[PDB]
Amino acid sequence: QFVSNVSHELRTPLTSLRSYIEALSDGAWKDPEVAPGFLKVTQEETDRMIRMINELLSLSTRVDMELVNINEMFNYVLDRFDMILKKDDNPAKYYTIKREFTKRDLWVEIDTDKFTQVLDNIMNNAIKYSPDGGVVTCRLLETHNQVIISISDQGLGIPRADLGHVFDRFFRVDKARQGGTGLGLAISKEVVQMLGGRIWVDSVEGKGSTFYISLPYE
Amino acid sequence: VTEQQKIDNDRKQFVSNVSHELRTPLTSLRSYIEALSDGAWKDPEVAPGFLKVTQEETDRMIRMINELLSLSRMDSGTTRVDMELVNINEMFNYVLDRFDMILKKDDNPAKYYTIKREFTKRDLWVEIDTDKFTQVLDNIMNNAIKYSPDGGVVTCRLLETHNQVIISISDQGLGIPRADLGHVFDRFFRVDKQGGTGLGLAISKEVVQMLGGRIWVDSVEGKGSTFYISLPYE
Ligand SMILES: Nc1ncnc2c1ncn2[C@@H]1O[C@H](COP(=O)(O)OP(N)(=O)O)[C@@H](O)[C@H]1O
Ligand SMILES: Nc1ncnc2c1ncn2[C@@H]1O[C@H](COP(=O)(O)OP(N)(=O)O)[C@@H](O)[C@H]1O
Repeated sequence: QFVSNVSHELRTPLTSLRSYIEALSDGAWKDPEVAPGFLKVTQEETDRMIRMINELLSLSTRVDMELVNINEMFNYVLDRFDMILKKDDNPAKYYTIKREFTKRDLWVEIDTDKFTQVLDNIMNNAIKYSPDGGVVTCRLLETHNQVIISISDQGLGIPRADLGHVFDRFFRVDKARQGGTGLGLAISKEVVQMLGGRIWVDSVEGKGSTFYISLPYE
Repeated sequence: VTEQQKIDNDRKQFVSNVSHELRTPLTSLRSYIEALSDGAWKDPEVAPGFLKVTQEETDRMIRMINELLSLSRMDSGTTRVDMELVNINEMFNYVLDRFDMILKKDDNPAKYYTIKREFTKRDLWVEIDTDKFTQVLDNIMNNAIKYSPDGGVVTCRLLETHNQVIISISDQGLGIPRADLGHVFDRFFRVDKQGGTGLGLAISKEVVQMLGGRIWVDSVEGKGSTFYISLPYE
C-alpha cells in the first residue's frame, strides 16, 4: 500500500537531509570549500523525495532505464551514509564504511531513483542491525558478465532458517534485536528483479551478514 | 455496496492527503535550499536563519513519517498490543508529573498553566498497554496545554463507574466547533491553519480502540474542551 511504502522510503533521505543540514548549521556554512557541495546534496535529496512521492502515488508507470556509471552512483550513496555517520550520536569511528571498488568504470542500465532505494535499505539495515558497531564493507566488481555489489557487516546475523524468508513482505526476524515494518528488503527485491538482476544474502548468526546484488553487464 | 465504497473512498482521500502533506514541506525546503545555493549561504545575516527553517521543516517531516508509519502498522494488524495489568492511578500521576516538571523550569514560560488533579481514592488496576496509552495521554495533555489561556487550569480526572474507568482532561481554551467534534480524530484534521501534523488524535483514537476502549470530546466554543477516555473495568 502507498502510505506504508512512501513512509518507509522517505526515512533514509530525510535522515540524510537532516544530517547535511546539521553539518551546515554546525559551521560548515562558513566554509567555502564545502558548503556548496553540501547544499548541492540537499538540493538533490529534496528533489529526489519530491519525485518519489509522485512516482509512488501514480503506481497506485515509469521504469526509467538509463545507462549509469555505477561506481560514481554507489560512491554518491556511500558519501551520504558517511555524512549520516559523522552527525550520528555515536562516538566517532563507531561505524566505518570501507569501499572496495574495481578501478574500471562500470556502466549499467538502471533506474537511478529506484536503485538508490535499494542501496539505502541495505546500507541502513547494515547499520541498524550492527548495534555494537562495526565495519561495513562495500564491494563493486564485474565478473561472468554480471556487475556485483556486495555489502557486508559485522552485525547481528540472520538465522539460516530465515535467510529465504527475509525478502518476503512484512517478514521480520523475531529474536532479541527493533527494525520496523519488514518492507525494505521486499521493496528492494522487487526493484532488483525489475531491473533484470538478482539479490541474495549469506549470513552467520553471531558474526554478520553479506547481501549481494547482481545486475546484467552487457 | 456503499460499505466497501465508503472504505475505498476514505482510503483514496487519505492517500491524496498524505501526498499533499508530505509534498508541502519538501516544496518549502526546496525554496530555502535554492536561495541558499544561489548565494544566501555566503550571507551571515540570512544563512543561519534560512538553515534553521530547513532544519525545522525536516524535523516536521520526520515526525509525520513516524506518525504515518504507526497508522500503517495498525491498519495492517501488524501493531504489537501488549495488555498488562497496571496501576492506572500511579501511571496517570507519573504522566502529569512529567508535565508539571516542564513548567518548573523558567524558560521563560510563554504561558503559565495549572494542572489540577481529581483522582478517585481507590487504586484502579486495569489491563492496558502502557507504552501506547501513555502516548495517548501525552497527546491530550499537550493539546490541553497548547489551547489553554494564559493562567488556565487543566483539570485531570480519574473516576470509575460500575462498568468503566473514565479519564477526563479539561481545558478552558477556545473549544471546538460542534460541527467538528467528530472530525478532530480524523487523520490530518487540524481546525487551524508552524509544526503539528493533525495525526496525533487519529493515532490516539486508534490506540484507544485497540485497547478495547472509547475516546471522545465535549466542547462548547469559548468554554473549553473535555476529552474522555473510557476503559472497560474488571
Ligand atoms: N544486515 C542485517 N543484519 C541482520 N539482520 C538483518 C539485516 N538486514 C535485514 N535483517 C533482518 O531482515 C528483516 C527484514 O528486513 P527489511 O525488509 O529491510 O525490514 P525493515 N528493517 O524495513 O523493517 C529485518 O527485520 C531484519 O530481521
Ligand atoms: N484541547 C483542544 N482544544 C481545542 N482544539 C483542540 C484540542 N485538541 C485538539 N484540538 C483540535 O483537533 C485538532 C487535531 O488534534 P491533533 O490530531 O492532536 O493535532 P496535532 N497536535 O497532531 O497536530 C487540533 O488541531 C485542534 O484544532
